[PDB]
Amino acid sequence: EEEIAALVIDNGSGMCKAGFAGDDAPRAVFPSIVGRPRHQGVMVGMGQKDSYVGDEAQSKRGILTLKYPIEHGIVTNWDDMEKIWHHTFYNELRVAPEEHPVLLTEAPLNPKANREKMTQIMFETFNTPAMYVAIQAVLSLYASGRTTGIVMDSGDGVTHTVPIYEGYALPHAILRLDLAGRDLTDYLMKILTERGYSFTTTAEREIVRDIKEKLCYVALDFEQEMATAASSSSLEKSYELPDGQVITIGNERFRCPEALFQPSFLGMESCGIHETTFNSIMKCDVDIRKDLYANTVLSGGTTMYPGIADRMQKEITALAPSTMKIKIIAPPERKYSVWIGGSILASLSTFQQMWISKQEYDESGPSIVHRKCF
Amino acid sequence: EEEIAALVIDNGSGMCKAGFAGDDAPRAVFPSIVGRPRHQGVMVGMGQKDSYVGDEAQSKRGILTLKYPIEHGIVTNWDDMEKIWHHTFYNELRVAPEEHPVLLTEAPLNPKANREKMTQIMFETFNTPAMYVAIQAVLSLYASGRTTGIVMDSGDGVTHTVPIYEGYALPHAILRLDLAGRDLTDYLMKILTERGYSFTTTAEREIVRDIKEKLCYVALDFEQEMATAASSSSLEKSYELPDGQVITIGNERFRCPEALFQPSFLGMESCGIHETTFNSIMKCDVDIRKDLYANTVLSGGTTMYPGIADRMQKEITALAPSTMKIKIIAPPERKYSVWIGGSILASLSTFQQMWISKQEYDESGPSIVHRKCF
Amino acid sequence: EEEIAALVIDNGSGMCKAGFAGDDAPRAVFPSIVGRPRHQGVMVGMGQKDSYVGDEAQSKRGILTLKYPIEHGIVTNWDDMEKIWHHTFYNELRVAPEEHPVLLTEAPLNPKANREKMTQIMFETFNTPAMYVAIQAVLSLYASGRTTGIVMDSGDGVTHTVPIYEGYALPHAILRLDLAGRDLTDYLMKILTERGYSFTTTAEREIVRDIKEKLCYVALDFEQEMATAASSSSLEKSYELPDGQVITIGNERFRCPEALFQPSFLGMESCGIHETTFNSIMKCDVDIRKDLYANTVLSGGTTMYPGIADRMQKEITALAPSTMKIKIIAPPERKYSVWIGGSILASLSTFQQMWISKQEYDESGPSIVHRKCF
Ligand SMILES: Nc1ncnc2c1ncn2[C@@H]1O[C@H](COP(=O)(O)OP(=O)(O)O)[C@@H](O)[C@H]1O
Ligand SMILES: Nc1ncnc2c1ncn2[C@@H]1O[C@H](COP(=O)(O)OP(=O)(O)O)[C@@H](O)[C@H]1O
Ligand SMILES: Nc1ncnc2c1ncn2[C@@H]1O[C@H](COP(=O)(O)OP(=O)(O)O)[C@@H](O)[C@H]1O
Ligand SMILES: [Mg+2]
Ligand SMILES: [Mg+2]
Ligand SMILES: [Mg+2]
Repeated sequence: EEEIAALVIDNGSGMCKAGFAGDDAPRAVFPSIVGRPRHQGVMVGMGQKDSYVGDEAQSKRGILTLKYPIEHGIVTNWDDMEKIWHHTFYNELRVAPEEHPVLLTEAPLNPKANREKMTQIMFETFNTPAMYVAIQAVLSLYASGRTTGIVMDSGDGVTHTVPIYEGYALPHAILRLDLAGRDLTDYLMKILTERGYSFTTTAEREIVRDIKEKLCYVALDFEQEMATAASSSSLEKSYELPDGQVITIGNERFRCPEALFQPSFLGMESCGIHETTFNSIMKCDVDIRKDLYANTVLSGGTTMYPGIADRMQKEITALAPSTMKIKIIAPPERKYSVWIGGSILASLSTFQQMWISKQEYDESGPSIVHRKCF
Repeated sequence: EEEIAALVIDNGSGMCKAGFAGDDAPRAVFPSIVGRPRHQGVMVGMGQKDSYVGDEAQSKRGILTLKYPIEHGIVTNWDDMEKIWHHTFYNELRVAPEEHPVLLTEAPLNPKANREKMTQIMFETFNTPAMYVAIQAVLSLYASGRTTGIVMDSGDGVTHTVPIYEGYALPHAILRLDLAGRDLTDYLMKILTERGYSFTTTAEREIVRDIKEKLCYVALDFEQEMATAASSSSLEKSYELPDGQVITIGNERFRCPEALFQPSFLGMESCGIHETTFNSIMKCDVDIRKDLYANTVLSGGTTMYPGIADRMQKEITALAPSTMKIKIIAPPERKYSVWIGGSILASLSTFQQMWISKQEYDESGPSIVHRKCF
Repeated sequence: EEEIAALVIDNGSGMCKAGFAGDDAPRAVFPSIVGRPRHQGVMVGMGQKDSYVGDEAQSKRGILTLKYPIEHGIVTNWDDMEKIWHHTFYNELRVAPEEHPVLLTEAPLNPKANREKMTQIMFETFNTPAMYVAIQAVLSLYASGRTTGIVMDSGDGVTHTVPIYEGYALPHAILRLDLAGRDLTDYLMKILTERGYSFTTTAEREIVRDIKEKLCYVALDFEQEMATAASSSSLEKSYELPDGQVITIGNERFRCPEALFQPSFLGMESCGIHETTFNSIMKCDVDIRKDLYANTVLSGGTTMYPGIADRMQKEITALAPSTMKIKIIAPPERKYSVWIGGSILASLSTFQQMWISKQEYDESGPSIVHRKCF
């Protein structure tokens, strides 16, 4: 075949988004979880299967304890990650990685060890001709088809912010904020408890993740919505648990995402996301700011909440000079923006020379990741 | 021969159900009773036979006092148990236990001593190559051919409840309730006495056991049926005693099994069986409950009463979320479910390595029962 | 009189600890139990007394079914709670609550409804000039006379963990773990059953509570002590039941409290208490940790077991940086720490303005609990 295709994998914590480069959507997207049988089984002709990976784990949740191998964009446990990748290639895609160059995503400002060790695995686990490790934000910017913008990247892992102008990139200006979907989830299960509902275990932690993925939304003004919580009508929603129990969540709903804008709720000093965006833009040269204000791109799973764009717009506009208009461009399909970006990058002809080649690695070692790529 | 066959014995109190592993029904099933001649005989060329075991005792009831060696899943008297096993092997099956591995059932949450001492006997009474001691509920779940369910196991011994999901098993969730066929019998002979019929002795205690095994049934609503007892037509039934006396039992019929649902009748606080099932399910992880509500399996002799399934369905449905449908799967042939399960387990190839070997016992002692098996 | 005194009540589940503020020990401490006559009485000139409350119930146990009105720091049944309070004021203290401000304790992360409804009662049941509802852990910290520490609060209700620095308090860092004395009791009665002793009913459930309150102790290494259970000498203890029966409990003794450190025994994923302490401390700012490691305060009834402090010390030290010394301060008289703390708080002059006044409640409603107090 010509070009051999190429493989693309986005692993921020939470989800693996994988598929062939050269396609508009990934084939396989499943949770990055390694569940292990915590309870000793007593039958015969079970499994045994030491552990389960991917949406298999979601299916068989109750038995397993689930461990997310990636936290804050850092891989805690490598064998687990390897297992997840194994599952992606063999269980879903059904590819021999020897037959494809593979692109990995990775978060900014992230420890060297992850990049280096990541590459070490790809070469000395799944024998592969070539690979590349790329910054998440840039990829989403490509996916949006814009050359310039400040990409607000918040996955389940961590939140990141990379201003870009006319390609280029500003290292000093790049900002990385420790908040995530996962931290919102931890907050949310906390806030439920004041209602009586107690979710103590990893299994049901994912149930609240599911709740947040739909029920929660961001206030266009927090205090107003909280005021109107007095007369509860629309702000309460019934949710059905798999157990059959019913949950009813009022104001607690929208204050969950509020945390992004008020990390004091979580107890961290680190400024809210909008202020971090200012922190990034303000670090940039005076000249370019005009378009960064106007070209803010949101990406990642934890920007999905309804109404986030609007709130960011209102806050940024409030803070900034009203001399210039602040457009925020947040597409739907943002969740997959990183992966799409990866697809487009591996599809690019010129890119086909920038790969880290197996050969190059074998001569020069794992450390070469930083040398060559950003 | 290949595989040597294998032997299976279910001893919850009341009945020994024994036969070859690898068959759909046991060969021998007889009451676990050791009758002793209480009255001194005066002839010559009698017996003497110090005692009788098995349905022999049933045949010659009047003379004997019967002693059930097992109470509440605990063996009161070991020599008696040994005698019963003796009878099973030599009198019915006609096997040398040296030539067969033997599987025993045993109830959950049961004293260690019973398992340990059980094994001690099997090795140092009937010399046997290998043996295993297995939980009653699991076996019935196998017999039902389902991988998941909450098995309500009530024999004559005691009642037990073990939720199982996808194999696995939840120790904390396992529930054991002190009610049984035998307690119903004791209640029943009490309740007859208000009608005039007085059954004071072990002999006729078994007569009432027999009555209960047919005449009694469970109300689909207790109070309604008791109300309709005013106009007695169908609720009375004539029963014939072996004496030739006739008994006529009305409302007293169905309130006997009612006890399972209202142990206040018996004077115990311990919740009714349906509530115990909820106690089990509620102990389990939120995720799996959906299928446990739907997969409740009834086993054991004292689930045989007509209408039990329906009542359990109505009560559980009433208590639970009506968001999810509560199927109860109670097969006919449930009585033998444990033994069938044993047959299927010993038939399994892989199981053939999990046996407790004679050798292993000889090195490691009797205590190894818990170490190896559940 | 000057200052009017003030009243203090600690209701975690299990025990009501009440007395006058301004004294070093409470006057009345009795079990929070509402026993009801389950068996219909037949004499004349009984009672009748629909139910019994407090150590009255302990005295007349056999007849009654006992219901603990508080579970997991949540009041299940309000009328019952009201009855208990009734008993405290009128039966023991002999006070008119109109003549005293009353302080109530309450657990962290606890449902709003409990605080709100609690206040609703205090104003509109026992007419009272003022009241306050206060977090359990803080009170114990006061009682210990330290300004800073991480208070490990485990009562019979639930276990809680609140780090405090120089006063202040860290909401995100506060942890609440569902284990308790009551869960240990449930575990314990389970574990006895393997020895033959079967305790099926609420009455004798309290007998095992009593056993645990003395016989049980925590291993300084679990596996070592369990190993030494082979040669049983000191690890067995005779206990006398009220029935006159004698119980003899070996290794089963110390594995009961082991559960706090290995909740897998109970079947919960939720980490052990020491790990929860780390979970709390790790959530806190890097700066303060040094003193939190050194200032851990244990409170509540279910820290009473001999050897808990030592085990916590060994585990925390093992997990933490050995760069800094980990003192754990666990006073004897810890059981009453919450109540003492309450005494000291109501004794404080400045506190006398922070009360929730009857007047304020009447204008503003019950919801004001959260508005004013923590
Ligand atoms: N539909 C949704 N609405 C709101 N939040 C969502 C939704 N889907 C996912 N999330 C949140 O975003 C997270 C997924 O982020 P993801 O894009 O997988 O990050 P990454 O690409 O870095 O792995 C989830 O864990 C969840 O908290
Ligand atoms: N046909 C029947 N109808 C109703 N109840 C029955 C019937 N047969 C047996 N029982 C009750 O169930 C008991 C038998 O239980 P069994 O299955 O032998 O328990 P286990 O398997 O634990 O020994 C009897 O003692 C009797 O009380
Ligand atoms: N002397 C003791 N030794 C060991 N455990 C005890 C002792 N006394 C009480 N306990 C355990 O602690 C519980 C009492 O906790 P308590 O302090 O009343 O909690 P709270 O203050 O939240 O009500 C009892 O139910 C028992 O399990
Ligand atoms: Mg991402
Ligand atoms: Mg049985
Ligand atoms: Mg307490």
